[PDB]
Amino acid sequence: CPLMVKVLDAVRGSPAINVAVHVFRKAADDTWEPFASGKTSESGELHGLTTEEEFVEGIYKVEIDTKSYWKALGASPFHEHAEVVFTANDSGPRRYTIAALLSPYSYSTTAVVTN
Amino acid sequence: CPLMVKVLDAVRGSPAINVAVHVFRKAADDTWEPFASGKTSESGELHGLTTEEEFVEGIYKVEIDTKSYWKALGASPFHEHAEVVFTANDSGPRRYTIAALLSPYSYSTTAVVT
Amino acid sequence: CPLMVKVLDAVRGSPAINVAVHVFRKAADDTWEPFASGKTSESGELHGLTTEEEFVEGIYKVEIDTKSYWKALGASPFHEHAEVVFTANDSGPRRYTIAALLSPYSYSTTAVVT
Amino acid sequence: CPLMVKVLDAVRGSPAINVAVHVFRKAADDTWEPFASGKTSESGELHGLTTEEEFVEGIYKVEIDTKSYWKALGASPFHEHAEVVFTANDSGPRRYTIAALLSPYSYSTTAVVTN
Repeated sequence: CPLMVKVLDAVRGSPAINVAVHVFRKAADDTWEPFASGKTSESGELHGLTTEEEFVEGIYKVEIDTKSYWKALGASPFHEHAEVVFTANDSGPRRYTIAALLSPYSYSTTAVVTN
Repeated sequence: CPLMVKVLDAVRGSPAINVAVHVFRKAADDTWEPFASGKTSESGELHGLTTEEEFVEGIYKVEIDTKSYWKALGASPFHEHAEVVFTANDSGPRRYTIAALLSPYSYSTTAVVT
Repeated sequence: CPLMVKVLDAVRGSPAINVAVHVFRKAADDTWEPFASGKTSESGELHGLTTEEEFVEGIYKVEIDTKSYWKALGASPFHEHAEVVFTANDSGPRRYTIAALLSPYSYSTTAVVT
Repeated sequence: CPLMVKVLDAVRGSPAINVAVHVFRKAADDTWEPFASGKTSESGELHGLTTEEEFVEGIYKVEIDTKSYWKALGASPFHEHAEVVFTANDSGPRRYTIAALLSPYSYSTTAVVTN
């Protein structure tokens, strides 16, 4: 599994469950084409998004929408979207893990490249 | 000033100077229309992007070009930019300050409204 | 002002007002000696904690009392405070700005030196 | 395993390996007594810190020192220490996971309480 995504909720302190996450790859003319997508499991992770064969170097974007989310402590009209754009490079390690921590008016994201 | 941006560098514990920032607004046909852009000052701040009249209601995307910043420092960054999409002025005018904290493999963005 | 503090509330997208902050300095016998304290303003800033002469070289601990802040808003916080320990003025005087971003179950702290 | 600790490196984008992490519990007179400690594994995690029987409600502190760390991209005289103080409550979920993301002049931490 070359690309994994982990989503956490910063106000409830739990995994972000049943959250839709989309992954796009940049096209030649600079369009974003759909690459892979799914919904986070009960541990806030999303596995089997792609395979080693399909995941080649290029520019990818991981998008997470927090609109539906939060009827928890803080709802807001902000409608924040996490947008993580990065370049997959065959030079560094093989496996990537993208983590996103969500709040109503903020979000942080990190990348852990192992193996 | 209704829309300000502030960038901090968590590697050298200083403001992020000369960073390029682009702001887009979502068009009726789902495309992203250029709205405003500029670069941060020596204090890491970017003011005067737009005015009260130009900043209408809508879905905006703020892109901070972190890759160029880290490479010009010798670092090997993971991300192309630090981005965040949000809805603004949905209930009349408000003042926004988007603040970003940067590291080679991580970043966060926060909004302070009015 | 050589030591400033700035706190932001990521839940309501505003500065964190009236937040208590304590600063300690590590004593020769490893105990933590009270150094300065105060509360953030309506802008979420705390200035005038100390002066250039009082702020000597040493290991300081800045504690932001987040629990009291979240409970007074009705939230159920995880942490007692947001804390961070660091070494200061080890190479002559410098100006520090510690900025903190708060959420009920998470927080970050960043330092901007001179 | 009631209390787990995960440490990540924000400049190298990898798990923080062989990092010493200490856990203290607050004593009656407000002293901090040693509770548990160890060194992060090759995946940046630390397991088997304590047991359900030993981990009762109270105020705990998880400390991580970044002094030795970083002969990686950015070394600094800052000598930052992550200090995560929290109260364990038997009301919320049973398992706690404390995550810490380190940088030379900054750090963020989150808590994920499950089950």
